Amino acid sequence: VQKIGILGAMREEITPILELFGVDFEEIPLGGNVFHKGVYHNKEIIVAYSKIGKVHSTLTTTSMILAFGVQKVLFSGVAGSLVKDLKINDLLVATQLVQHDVDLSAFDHPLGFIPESAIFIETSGSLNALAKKIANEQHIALKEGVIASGDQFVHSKERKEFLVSEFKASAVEMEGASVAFVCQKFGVPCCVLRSISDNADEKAGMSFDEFLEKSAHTSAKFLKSMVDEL
Amino acid sequence: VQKIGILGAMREEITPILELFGVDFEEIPLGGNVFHKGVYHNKEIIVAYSKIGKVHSTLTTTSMILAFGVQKVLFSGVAGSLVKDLKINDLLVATQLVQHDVDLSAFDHPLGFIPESAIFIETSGSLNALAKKIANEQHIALKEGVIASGDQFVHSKERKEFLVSEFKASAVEMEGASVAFVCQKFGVPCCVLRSISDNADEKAGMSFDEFLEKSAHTSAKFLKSMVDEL
Ligand SMILES: Nc1ncnc2c(CN3C[C@H](CSc4cnccn4)[C@@H](O)C3)c[nH]c12
Ligand SMILES: Nc1ncnc2c(CN3C[C@H](CSc4cnccn4)[C@@H](O)C3)c[nH]c12
Repeated sequence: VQKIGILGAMREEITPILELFGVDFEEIPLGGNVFHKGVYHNKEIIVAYSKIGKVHSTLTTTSMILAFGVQKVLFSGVAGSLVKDLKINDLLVATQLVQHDVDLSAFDHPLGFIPESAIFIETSGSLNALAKKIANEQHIALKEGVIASGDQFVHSKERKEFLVSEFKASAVEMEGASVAFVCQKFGVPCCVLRSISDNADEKAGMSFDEFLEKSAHTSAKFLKSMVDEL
Repeated sequence: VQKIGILGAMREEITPILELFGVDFEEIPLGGNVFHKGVYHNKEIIVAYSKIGKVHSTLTTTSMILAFGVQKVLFSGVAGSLVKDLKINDLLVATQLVQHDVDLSAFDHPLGFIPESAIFIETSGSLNALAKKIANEQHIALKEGVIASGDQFVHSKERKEFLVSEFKASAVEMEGASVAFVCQKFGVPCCVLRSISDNADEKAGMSFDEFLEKSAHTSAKFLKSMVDEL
């Protein structure tokens, strides 16, 4: 009855999700994505990785809604930390997201702003509150804050400082804003969950390669614990 | 029978299109866009502006295909020139497009490249050849070349030089690559047509404000002349 879309960006972000749910899936190709459709605890779960970045994630989210009729979207994967209290493996949910690389300042628009839109995109308060409930019950830390998304891998102190000063972001990645954006356009509740893989600095490539697997698994496991209470 | 999607980014890019076709339209809202559906010369034409930038244009193109079933997409609007021979009001069609702001160089990927994708996206050779045919019949100039798209308005000599050296782009805008990308994923022929509004330099804001209306109309008129031969 209930249909839940579950997204990662990279194949590595959904491999643990498919394993952890542990049910059979049917593969359905559409728009260059493969959607894994299964039944888990009397819900239909549609799992896919978008591929990296904003165009890829916008397309896949739109397909999930328009073609598969999902009623909620939960995103799971990894992110770069922009704040000292978010360390490798730590979890956060995005309260709001921003497209940090949007620049129409030539027309005196604030950075991140596009006409007929807004700088910040909201996610589901209800899903975020569920996440918080669960993390307290499991005795694990969970931050809530702003996630910045853009089409560059961030690995420089200069760009971190910009994201912190301009948007007060807590983490950076490349898909969350686009997924939340599409969901809000269609009135679909959305939760964006990330586990820290790196510190978005000059060492980020190294850290990301080291921690992608573990951080993705941490996010996946948490996402499943959310689905278990929906 | 035949269904043709017609896109602009800004309302100003489609105002002349609706006027020039000169038929009645029904308005259908979906995903935060308004789609104008009409019949012209025994074709169904679905006209919309996406709103600015890559997420907006990806969403709208995806909706056109998945929700409205369009069989071809023609994009019309304005662009910044990166080459001396493309002057204000001149027309070009994109032979290929690139997302110029994509940077995964931290993992030794070439600029513009995303794993499981490609730097350059192709458009319909057939539609481009039609455009060329028509422009010769009308005795108007039409260039064919690479268009670079990203989520920044380009207005600096440094960024122009980069687009020319890195991608050999002839023009810059903020939507074309995303529209062509979605179309290719779904096997839908796509043509991206632009009229020059500015030179993508420090004076670009000024020039754009001056020439948006005329350049949009020039593009719209040409697009209609294409539809008249489909
Ligand atoms: N510092 C950071 N900046 C921007 N994004 C991130 C992320 C999250 N994901 C990982 C991946 C990096 S690109 C990639 C990965 N592997 C191969 C090629 N490209 C992209 O999907 C966004 C983690 N840390 C980040
Ligand atoms: N130099 C350039 N760089 C990048 N893009 C362009 C374009 C084409 N369009 C116009 C518009 C500019 S932003 C906008 C316009 N008006 C108000 C707010 N933002 C965006 O839709 C892309 C023309 N010249 C360009």
